[PDB]
Amino acid sequence: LEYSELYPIQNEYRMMQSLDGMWKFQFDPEEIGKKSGWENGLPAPVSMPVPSSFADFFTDHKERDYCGDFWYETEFYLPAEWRNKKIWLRFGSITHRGTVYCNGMEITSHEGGFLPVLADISTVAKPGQVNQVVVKINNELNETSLPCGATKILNNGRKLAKPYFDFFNYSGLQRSVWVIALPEESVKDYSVDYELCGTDALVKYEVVTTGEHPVIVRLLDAEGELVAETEGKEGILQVANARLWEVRNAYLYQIVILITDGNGVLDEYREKIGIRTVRIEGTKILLNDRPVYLKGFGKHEDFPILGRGFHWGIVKRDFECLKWTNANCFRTSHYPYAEEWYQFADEEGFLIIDEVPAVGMMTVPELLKSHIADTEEMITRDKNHPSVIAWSLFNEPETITDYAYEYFKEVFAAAETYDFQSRPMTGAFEKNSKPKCYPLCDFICLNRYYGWYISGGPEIEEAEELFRDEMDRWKAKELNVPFVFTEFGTDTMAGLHKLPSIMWSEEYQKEYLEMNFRVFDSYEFVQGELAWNFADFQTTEGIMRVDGNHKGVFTRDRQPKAAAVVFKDRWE
Amino acid sequence: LEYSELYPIQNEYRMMQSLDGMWKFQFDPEEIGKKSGWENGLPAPVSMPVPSSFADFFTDHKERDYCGDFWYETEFYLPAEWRNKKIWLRFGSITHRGTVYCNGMEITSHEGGFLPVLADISTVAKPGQVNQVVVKINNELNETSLPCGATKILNNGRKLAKPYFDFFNYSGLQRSVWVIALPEESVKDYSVDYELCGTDALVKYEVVTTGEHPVIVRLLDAEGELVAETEGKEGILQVANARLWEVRNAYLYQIVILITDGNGVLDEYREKIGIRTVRIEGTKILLNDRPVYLKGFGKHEDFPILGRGFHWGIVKRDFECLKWTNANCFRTSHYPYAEEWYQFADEEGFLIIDEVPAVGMMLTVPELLKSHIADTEEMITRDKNHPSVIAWSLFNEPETITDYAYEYFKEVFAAAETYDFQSRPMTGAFEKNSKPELCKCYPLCDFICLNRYYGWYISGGPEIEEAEELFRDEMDRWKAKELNVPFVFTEFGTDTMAGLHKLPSIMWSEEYQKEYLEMNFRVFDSYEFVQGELAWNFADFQTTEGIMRVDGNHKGVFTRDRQPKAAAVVFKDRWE
Ligand SMILES: O=C(O)[C@H]1O[C@@H](O)[C@H](O)[C@@H](O)[C@@H]1O
Ligand SMILES: O=C(O)[C@H]1O[C@@H](O)[C@H](O)[C@@H](O)[C@@H]1O
Repeated sequence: LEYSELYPIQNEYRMMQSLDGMWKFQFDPEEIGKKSGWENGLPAPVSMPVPSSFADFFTDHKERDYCGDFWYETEFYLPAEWRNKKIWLRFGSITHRGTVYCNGMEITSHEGGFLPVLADISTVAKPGQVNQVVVKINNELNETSLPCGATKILNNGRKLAKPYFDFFNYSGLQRSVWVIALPEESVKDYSVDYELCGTDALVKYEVVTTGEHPVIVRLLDAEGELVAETEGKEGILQVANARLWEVRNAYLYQIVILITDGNGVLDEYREKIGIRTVRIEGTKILLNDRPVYLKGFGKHEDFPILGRGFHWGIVKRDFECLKWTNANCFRTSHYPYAEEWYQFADEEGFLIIDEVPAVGMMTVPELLKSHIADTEEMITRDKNHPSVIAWSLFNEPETITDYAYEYFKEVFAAAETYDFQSRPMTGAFEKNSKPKCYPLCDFICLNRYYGWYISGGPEIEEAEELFRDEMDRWKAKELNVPFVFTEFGTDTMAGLHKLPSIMWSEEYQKEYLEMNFRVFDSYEFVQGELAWNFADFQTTEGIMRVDGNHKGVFTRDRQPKAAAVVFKDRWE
Repeated sequence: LEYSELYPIQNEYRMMQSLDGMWKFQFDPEEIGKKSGWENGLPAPVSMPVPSSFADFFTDHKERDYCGDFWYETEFYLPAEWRNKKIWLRFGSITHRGTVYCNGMEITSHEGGFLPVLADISTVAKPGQVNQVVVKINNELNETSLPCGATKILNNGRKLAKPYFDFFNYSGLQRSVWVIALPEESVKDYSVDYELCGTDALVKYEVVTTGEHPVIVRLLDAEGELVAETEGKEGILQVANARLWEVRNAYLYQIVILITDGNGVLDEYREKIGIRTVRIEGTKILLNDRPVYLKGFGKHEDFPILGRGFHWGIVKRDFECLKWTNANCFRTSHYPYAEEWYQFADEEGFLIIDEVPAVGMMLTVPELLKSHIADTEEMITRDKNHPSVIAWSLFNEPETITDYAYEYFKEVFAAAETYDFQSRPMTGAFEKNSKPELCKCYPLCDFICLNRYYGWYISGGPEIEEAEELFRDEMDRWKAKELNVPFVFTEFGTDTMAGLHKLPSIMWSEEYQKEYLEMNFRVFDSYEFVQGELAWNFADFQTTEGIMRVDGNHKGVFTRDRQPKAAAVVFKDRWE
């Protein structure tokens, strides 16, 4: 990559300044902004919070449902002391695609709405003055970028997003924005990989910098004491009596990467990491050489009013709820999340399956290029989190064809080359993939709705029989790999009670889950269960979605339905 | 004040760095933190978002309901270039009271949970190094600080807050936190006041600095063009063809205050202001010499999970809802809000009644008065230069029928008048016990605000026809007093459970909310001196648990998520 994915920090060498707050904002239905000079300032803006999705602020349909080009602007004072630094704008994300301008000059463009965008403004920045940033954003969906969909044009020219996926097309500047300053020679990337040797551990590393000066790498324990030190852009740190990062029992070391010259340090990057190994062995998922059974949820970045807007408060509430259920895992369905989710998982000892936005899939070569780019960016961003134990490279694509296999072979090969740890890779399969892609997977993830979309309600005993039929077929294949159910659930309206239960009632959600557990527990090779979904979340409106998706175990406001205690008791 | 209330800005002379994020946090039930070195770092912290209220993150009762001492900590890197500046920690608020430590040193303490706390760390700050801030906070309620209440001790030593007010005792670091650097001689305060002269306007000003060097004051229009310039710490800016700040049609100039040192500048402060006048004339409220009728709501700082935690997203949604109802006003019931609420009201042309947290007051009175006056001074000093702020509310439903009460509020109002350069209208909200011929305090008020619940707490439901008669009987009594002042209803409403429908209506149904409002409007419109209506409440909000509160207060016209009940349209159509 032509930029660093490293999370920004502040020290003697690196500065950061938050651009979060109220930005200027303007819709551009006629696509006239660039030919009207909007990159020099918006002519009739309204105010827009950053970070946030723009949609749910407005009180009118057309602004909520806006699809097309729209623009952000803000101004910021740059300290004079940032002169002679490399100065970058860093967006947590820009959803879905955009072009970044600074002081009227085009800096960079990015396609993909759920990973950082870095814009080098070194040559146009004005230290000791007010500076301007303007972003042209587009939120249309197509079949050559992720996540896939279409754009419908109403007769009057108005655009409407048509997702091929079951979540609302939130967009805008949904994550934090910084302006940062780096030394002229800086740490650009690093990778760690772990080996356990009795009570000791090895931390294998590589460092990439923007120069040729020597690198020193130090490892500090949780109290800031030096436990290992070596020299070179590649090396091994030896840790005596290592304190391993364990499930729901984290321990974090701090890696410190220094660039030096003859007169001292040029750059210092530091980050918390956790010493842990992940391996698949037969039908077992091994964490630090011991089997672990995954227990948890698919989530979303979704909250009232803010949409997918990042807030630490949502992180905190959601993790308190996760711990209360006795969960140990979540999947970032269906896109990489804000970096802070992973930082916090590291602290709390949660396991993450990190998922690229490969949802709604079927121009194929262009789509593959986008898919691989998102994969590279995700892995480069997230590889050094101890919480990230697996990559999910798709959710319910087509998989019953020869070509599809060639496509995913390239995606998996790309993931392998970018992950220094070569950790387990997978993807979630829909039922259409009836018992050549699953061999690419290190473990198999199944999304199943036996008892909801298949033989629901009065037919639930038939659903159980059908479910067992399918699992008996998988069993007979004797693949000797772990199976994880990455989705299962029922739409459930809080307060809808019925005796006997009906589809959509709280009681049915409980009975459905009990049935699924009976099936899961009947097969040795099942090694995880992630319920769909942690919480009710927004979707496109329609005849099958009653104010979004209600398969949450929690409400959107993060309160438990009856079924929540079912998970709590089972996972205890 | 021993510090500046001015909102922090960043330029060549002033620096700022946000401390918002995940802080360290620890409860201190045994009150041993200061005995055990916690001011140098918490021994077993958990993570806590800032800004936010702490209560609603947890999944257990005892942490949610925690009452007593609790601590926050974070670390930050201070740029070497800040050396020998005046360096301050600035908390949007610390709820309710607290002591700020920096690098192990006690810096300042503050009582009052809804206004900025400034801590001067100039002598202990470590430029070019990592620094530590630790805050000891307490959220107990008592009768010598605002808002008033009690603290109950359960059998086992556990404390429980017992408010004398109808909102949940949210607390913590609920607003943004900054570390800032100021020049050694700086602009500490300024005040503006306006006079309209035909098509022109005068901006009268005063500037307070921490030194004796010359001051220059400039006014820029919305395009940044210079329209006026004057010299001195006191003066008048003459604005030709002034573009007035109008209700729901804002225009903002930028005031620029410079301290100069002959061949250079020592400090610069800039802030957006709006040229507007507000007066009471007979029974009318005049904005820029024209009558305005107030239309809107009492609000709260309240939102799912975040509690009172500040977020621009809540501001944006709430103002879009306000505009959709055709409102022009809200009251900051029952405490000053985060500064950003006023900044945005300035931009959107909304009128604000700014309210000090004087609720629950019904030998400790002398201390209470001191606290009340202090909060009043801080509120007015912080908020006076917002064009949106057109009135101060100095109480909500205290005792008012005794002579002691009159003497108490005389001193509060006198303090408020001393601190407001504009001498804009001062008021307070009266509950019904302050009967027309019993009340002693209304003469202090520039206009009178009434909270009334005829049709809810009095003769509700089947008796609503009686409620209306009782309401007219009281207003007839006020009318006969011929006070020649405007009356504003600052509260009226019914608890309403979204989705509860009944024909015929019942108390708590959406239909009854509509009928109650219609009855109230008929009464309002029968009296010429009524000059405003602020409904209680904009949105459902959290309260203490109890048999009278079904997951908080449901008198919202909007749900807590910010979606309209049936009655929202009633307001929209009437206020159009
Ligand atoms: O229909 C559903 O609830 C779900 O169906 C699954 O196939 C998708 O993976 C998921 O994102 C949907 O929300
Ligand atoms: O009972 C109520 O709903 C309200 O009563 C009024 O007296 C209070 O001023 C207000 O804060 C309460 O919420």
